[PDB]
Amino acid sequence: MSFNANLDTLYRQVIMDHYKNPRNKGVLNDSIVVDMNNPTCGDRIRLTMKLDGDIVEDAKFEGEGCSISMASASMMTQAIKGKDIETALSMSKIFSDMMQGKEYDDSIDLGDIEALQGVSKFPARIKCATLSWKALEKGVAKEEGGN
Ligand SMILES: [Zn+2]
Repeated sequence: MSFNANLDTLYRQVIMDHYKNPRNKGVLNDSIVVDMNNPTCGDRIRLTMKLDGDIVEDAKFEGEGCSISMASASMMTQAIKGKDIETALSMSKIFSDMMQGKEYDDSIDLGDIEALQGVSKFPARIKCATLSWKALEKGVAKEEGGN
C-alpha cells in the first residue's frame, strides 16, 4: 500500500484536534491518581481525575511521550470527563467485549478505538497502546469490576 487512511490519517486527525485545543500535561490531586509509564519508549501519562459523586467531574492527563499516547489519552479522557461511572464502565465493558465478539460498537464511535488498536500489535507500539488502554481502564475500573 502507498496511501491508506487506516492509521496515518486517523492519528493525524487525533493529533491535529489536540492541537486545535493545545492542552496537555496536568495533575489534579483529589480522588483518583493513576499514572502509566513506558520506560522503553519514554511515554508517561498521569491520569488524575475527580469523580465527585457518581460521575466524572474532571481529569488531568499529564501525558508525555509520542504522538499517539499523549493524544489518545486526552481524547478518551475528554469523553470520560463528560460521563458517569456507569457509562464509563459500560464503555470499557463493551471496549473489552469487542475483542470476544468480533468488531462492533454500540455508538459506532471508534475514532480512538481503531487508532489504539492499530498500534496495539506492533512490538514497538503495543506498549504505547496498552499504556493508554490499561491506564484508562485502571482509572475508574471497567465492566463492573474488571479485577
Ligand atoms: Zn511512547
